[PDB]
Amino acid sequence: MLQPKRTKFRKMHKGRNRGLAQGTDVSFGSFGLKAVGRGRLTARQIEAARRAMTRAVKRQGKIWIRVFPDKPITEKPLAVRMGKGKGNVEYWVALIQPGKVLYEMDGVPEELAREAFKLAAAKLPIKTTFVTKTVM
Amino acid sequence: GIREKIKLVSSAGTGHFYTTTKNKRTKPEKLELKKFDPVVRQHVIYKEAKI
Amino acid sequence: DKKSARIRRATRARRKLQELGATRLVVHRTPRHIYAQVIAPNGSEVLVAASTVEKAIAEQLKYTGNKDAAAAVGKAVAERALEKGIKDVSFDRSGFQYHGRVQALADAAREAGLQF
Amino acid sequence: AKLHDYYKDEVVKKLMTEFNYNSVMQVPRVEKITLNMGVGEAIADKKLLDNAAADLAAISGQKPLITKARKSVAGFKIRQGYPIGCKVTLRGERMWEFFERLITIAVPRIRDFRGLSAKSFDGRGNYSMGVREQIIFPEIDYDKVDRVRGLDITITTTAKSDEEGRALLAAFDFPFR
Amino acid sequence: MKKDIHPKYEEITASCSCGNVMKIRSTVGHDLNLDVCSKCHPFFTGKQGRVDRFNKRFNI
Amino acid sequence: GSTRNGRDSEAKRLGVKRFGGESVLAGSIIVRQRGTKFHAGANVGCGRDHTLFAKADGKVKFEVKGPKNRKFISIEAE
RNA sequence: UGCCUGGCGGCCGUAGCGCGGUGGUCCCACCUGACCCCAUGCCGAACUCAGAAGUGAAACGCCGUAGCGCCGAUGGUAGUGUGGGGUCUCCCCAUGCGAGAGUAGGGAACUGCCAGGCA
RNA sequence: CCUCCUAAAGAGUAACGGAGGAGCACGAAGGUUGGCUAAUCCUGGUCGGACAUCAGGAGGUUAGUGCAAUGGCAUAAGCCAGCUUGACUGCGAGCGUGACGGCGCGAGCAGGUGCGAAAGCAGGUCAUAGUGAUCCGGUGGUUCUGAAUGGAAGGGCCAUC
RNA sequence: CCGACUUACCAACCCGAUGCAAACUGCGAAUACCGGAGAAUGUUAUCACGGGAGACACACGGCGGGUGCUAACGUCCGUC
RNA sequence: GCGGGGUGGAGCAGCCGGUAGCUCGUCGCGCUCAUAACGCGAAGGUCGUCGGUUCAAAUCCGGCCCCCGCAACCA
RNA sequence: AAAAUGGUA
RNA sequence: GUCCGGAUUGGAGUCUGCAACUCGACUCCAUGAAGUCGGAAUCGCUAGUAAUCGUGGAUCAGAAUGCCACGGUGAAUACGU
Ligand SMILES: [Mg+2]
Ligand SMILES: [Mg+2]
Ligand SMILES: [Mg+2]
Ligand SMILES: [Mg+2]
Ligand SMILES: [Mg+2]
Ligand SMILES: [Mg+2]
Ligand SMILES: [Mg+2]
Ligand SMILES: [Mg+2]
Ligand SMILES: [Mg+2]
Ligand SMILES: [Mg+2]
Ligand SMILES: [Mg+2]
Ligand SMILES: [Mg+2]
Ligand SMILES: [Mg+2]
Ligand SMILES: [Mg+2]
Ligand SMILES: [Mg+2]
Ligand SMILES: [Mg+2]
Ligand SMILES: [Mg+2]
Ligand SMILES: [Mg+2]
Ligand SMILES: [Mg+2]
Ligand SMILES: [Mg+2]
Ligand SMILES: [Mg+2]
Ligand SMILES: [Mg+2]
Ligand SMILES: [Mg+2]
Ligand SMILES: [Zn+2]
Repeated sequence: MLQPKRTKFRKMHKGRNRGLAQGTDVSFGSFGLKAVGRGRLTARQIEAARRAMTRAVKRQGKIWIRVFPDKPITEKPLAVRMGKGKGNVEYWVALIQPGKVLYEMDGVPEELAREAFKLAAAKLPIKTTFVTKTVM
Repeated sequence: GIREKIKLVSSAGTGHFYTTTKNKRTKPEKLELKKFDPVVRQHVIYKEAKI
Repeated sequence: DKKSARIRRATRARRKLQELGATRLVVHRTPRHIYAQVIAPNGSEVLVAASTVEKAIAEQLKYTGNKDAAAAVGKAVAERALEKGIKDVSFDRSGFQYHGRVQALADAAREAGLQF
Repeated sequence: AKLHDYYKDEVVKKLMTEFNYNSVMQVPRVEKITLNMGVGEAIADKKLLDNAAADLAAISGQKPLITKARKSVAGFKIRQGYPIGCKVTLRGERMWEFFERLITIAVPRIRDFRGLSAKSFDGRGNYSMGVREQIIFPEIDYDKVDRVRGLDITITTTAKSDEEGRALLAAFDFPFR
Repeated sequence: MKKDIHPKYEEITASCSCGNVMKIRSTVGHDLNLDVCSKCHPFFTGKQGRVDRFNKRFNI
Repeated sequence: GSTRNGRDSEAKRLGVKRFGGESVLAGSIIVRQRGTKFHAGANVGCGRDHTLFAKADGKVKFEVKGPKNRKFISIEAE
C-alpha cells in the first residue's frame, strides 16, 4: 500500500484537479492502462488493482506502476462539529487527469494484458483505456 | 533579562549621563567610554555609575 | 591565483569610486615595471598614463622595478595630468598594499601636485 | 644547502634524462616539509600540548603553530577552537637543513629500521611518513623525555604524480624498501 | 623568521662511530657524537631449510 | 480538540513604491525589501533595513547589470 | 596601418568548462636573494623589497575542436481577459493575449580607450 | 510581537486554517582599516579509531550568519587581526505605513570624534521579533516659575527610573 | 591473523528514463496595479475643507480559494 | 479531551544534555553436620519504540504503543 | 545481645 | 617490579627407553609473566617442638614440589579457665 516514507508536511490543501495529464505515453512497458476520466486514486485502489493484474498474469512479465499516492486526505471523525482545527490524515491519493498512464506491463502477449488490465480496471473508480507503446 | 541598566556619568562634572545595559556576571569591570558631552561640547570620558 | 585574488582585493574600492563618480589614478605593479593611469569618471577613457616601459622614463633609471623608479612614474604622471587640468584624483591602489613602490609612486604624485 | 647544492648540481641532471623533460622547470622540486603532532590528549591537561610544542621546536629549530579543532566532534570530546595539535612548516633553507638531518641522522636511529614504505604517496607526489619515537632526533635528550611523543612528517613536492615524486626522493638516497 | 621566538640555530659538528664527520646546523648546542649514520647503517650500506636442517643433523 | 497553530504577524507592506519612469523627489523611498533583492544604482542609496531611496530628483530606472545579472535601480536626472 | 602584449572598461555564458596545440625580442608569469622597508597567530608560502641566471613546466594569452554548458525559433500545446453556452468537482464556442518544455538550428564571444613591442 | 503559506505575479486580505519562533544577546558579537574563504568526500600520514591534528586532490557555498523562518550576502552581510567608541549631541529636505495614538527609512547641515595615506566610511549589530499609553511618583540638571516682598516648598522643562 | 566463495538478499552516490508539490523554482503568462503622453466623451464625474448623518447582523449567484465529505440554502476570505 | 508516566530480574531515584544510583533479588566464596539468617566480593540496565535538534539525548522536541488517573455536561 | 529448621521408613 | 621473582615461550641439546607427537626428566642460550605480604574467614604448633636448611630411601628403564626417614641451626609464649 503505497505511501511516502517521509513528508515535510503532514497535511495539504484540497487543491483542484484541473487540466490534462503529463506522462501520457507508454514509457517502460509495451502495453498500458491509461486514464480517460478524471478523479482520485486511493492507495488501496492502486494496491487492489495491482493485485488483480499480478495474479491475472501469474507473475510472468513485469508491472510498472506509474502513479504514486502522495497527497494526504484527512477526515474529521463522526459526530464532531466544524471547525476546531483540521482533521487527521486517514489515507493518501493520487490525482489523475485524462491521459494519465496508470500501469504498464511487459513480457506478455497482448491478449493476456487486455484481460489483465480489464480485471484491474474493475477496481478503479476512473474510466480507463488500453494503450500500447508507439515508436514515437 | 540578566542584563541590567547602568548610567555612564561624564567626567566633566556637567551631570550629563548616558544610559546603557551591562551584564554584571560576565563583565564585572566598570565600563569606561569616551562619549560626547553636549554641555561642554567635547568628547570626554564617561564613568559607569548605578542607574 | 595571485592575479585573481588581487582583482578581488581591488574591486571593493573600485566600485566605491564608481558611486562617488571620481577621477581614478590606477597604479599597476609588476616585479619589473610600474604603471600609472588617470581614468575618467566613466571608467572607459584614459586621460594620461605614465609607466616605466616608456623610453622617456626608463632611460633615466638603472632598474625599472625599484622604489626609485616608482617615484619617477609618480612624478611624470602628475605633471601630465596637471597640464591637462585634472589636479584632483583619488588613488586606486588596485589590490596592492599601500607600501613600498605603490606608496612611493603616490608620494611622488602628491608632492608633484595631485590632490589626494 | 648541502642538499640544495646537491639538488641543483646532480639531482636535476639525473631527472633531466630519466623523464626527458623539456625544461628544467619541469623537474619536480621540494616545496615544504610540514611536521605535524597530534596531541589529542591535551584536552585533559593543556600542559601536555605545550610540553609537546617545545619538543617540536627543538626538532625543527622553529616555533611551532598550535593548531586547534576545526569543528566540534562528539567522539573525541573536543570543542571547536580547542588547541589539539601543533605543526611546523619548513621552507627554503630550513627545509634542506632538516631534510639532511632526517636522512642522515634521524632515520638511521629509527628502531628496527627495515626501510621506508614506497606506497606512502598520496597519488600527487607527496610523501607522508610517521615517527613513532621523538627520541630518534638527537635534539631530544632521552633523560629529559617526559612522555613518548611521535610526529607526522610530510614532504610536499611539485611532482605531478607518485612515480616522479618517488624518483626525486630517491635521488636524495631516501631509504625506500 | 621573526625575532626572539625561535630556538637558537647554530652550526654544529656531527662525528660518527664509522669516522664520518658531517657539519650541520641544529638546536642541540653542543658537539654531537653519532653511533650510526647513513654511511654505516646496515640498511643503507647493504648488509641486511627444514630438509637442510634435517640432512645436516641426521647424516645417513 | 484544540489547535497549536493560529499565530501570524502583521504585514510589512514591502515592495516597489515608485515604478519605472516615475518622477521622484530626493529621499523618497523606491523599494522596501528584506535583503538586497534590488541593488542601489546611481543617485540611489540603501538604508539599514535595505530600503532603497532616491538621492537626487529624477526618474526611477530599473536595469539588470553586472556579471550576476542583479537588478539595479538608478535615478535618471531630468 | 597590421600582428602581439599589458591596463581600464562596456557586455554578462552564443561570452563558461573540457579536449588538443602554440607564445618568450618586448610584455607577462614563474623564477633569484632577503640584514634590510615590510611580513608570517610557525613558514620570504602569502605580503614586501633588491634584482635578472634560467624557463614558458605551471599560470596566463591566442588558435582549433561541439564532449558538455549556453542561446534558440516556426508550428502546436497549456493557461487566460471579455461575451456566450453545456453533459457545470470540469469543460466548450467567438474574440484578444499566449507560454513552459521540446524540435530544427546557432554557438569555440563582440567591442571602446590608453600604453608598449615587432613589422 | 516576528517568519512562511493560504493570499488569486503591486499593497492589503478571514477562519478554533497549515507550520514555526520572540518577551533577548553583545563594550564586542558595534566602527574602521588590512587580510582571508566554506560544507562534504577521496588519498597518504605515529598513537588515531566512521569522526581530532597534518598534506594533497575533487567539489564549488551543497557552508556560515548569536537565536525561528523568509529574503539576502563573494565588493561578501561569512572568517581573522590592528586601532578604537559614530551603541555621538542638535537637526533634518523628502518619503513609507497607519482611523489615530504611533511606527519606520533618510541624503544633507552644524558641533565634536574614531579608523584610514587618501577617496571615504561610521548617528549600533545582514534585515525583519526581543515589547507597554497615560496617570502617579523616585533620582540628577536647569531660578523657567516662586500666591505681600527675599528665599524656600511645590510645579515646569531636560535626562532617566 | 588473515581471509575465500556464495547469494530467499538489502542497498548508498553517480548515470538514463518517468512522475508529484500551499509552505519546491535554473522558467513564466493573461489580467490587475503604478507612472507618462494623446483624442473623444462624461451636468467635476476628482480632491480639500466645513454642517448633518446613517451604518459597522448582510444574503445569494459567477469566478479564484481555505475548511467540510470539491456534503449542506454550511462556514470563512478575495472580486464582480 | 487534559495531566502523569515506561530506567538492571522487582519496586523507586536520576530528567535544567556530558560523567546511570538505592533496596530486594541473582551469582561466587565463607560460616554450618546441612539449609536459613549472617559475612565478604562481583555481575547485571547503556534508559518503551522510532524520528528531529544538538558537538553530544534517559534528559529537549514531535509521532507511535503501552499503563494509569481526571473530564466526558445543560436541556 | 542473638541461636530458626531437619520428608519417609 | 630491581642484579627481586622465575612463570611462559623460541632455538640447540643430553639420557632412559623398541618408541619422548599426544605425554618424560634434565642442560644450555635467549624470554622474563603474575606477584610489592594477601577480604570474610581459617590451620599447625608447648622444646630440640614451631620455623628454616640440606641429605637419603621405597616405588622405579626413565619420571617427585608427593610419601617415608635423617641430621644442621633453633625460637616465642602459657597470666589463667
Ligand atoms: Mg618572490
Ligand atoms: Mg605551458
Ligand atoms: Mg519557448
Ligand atoms: Mg575554449
Ligand atoms: Mg500580494
Ligand atoms: Mg493580485
Ligand atoms: Mg475587505
Ligand atoms: Mg555581527
Ligand atoms: Mg574588510
Ligand atoms: Mg562587520
Ligand atoms: Mg540578525
Ligand atoms: Mg514669596
Ligand atoms: Mg525640579
Ligand atoms: Mg461584522
Ligand atoms: Mg461577507
Ligand atoms: Mg450562508
Ligand atoms: Mg519450614
Ligand atoms: Mg637462563
Ligand atoms: Mg603488577
Ligand atoms: Mg619492594
Ligand atoms: Mg601437648
Ligand atoms: Mg625441607
Ligand atoms: Mg626412581
Ligand atoms: Zn656512520
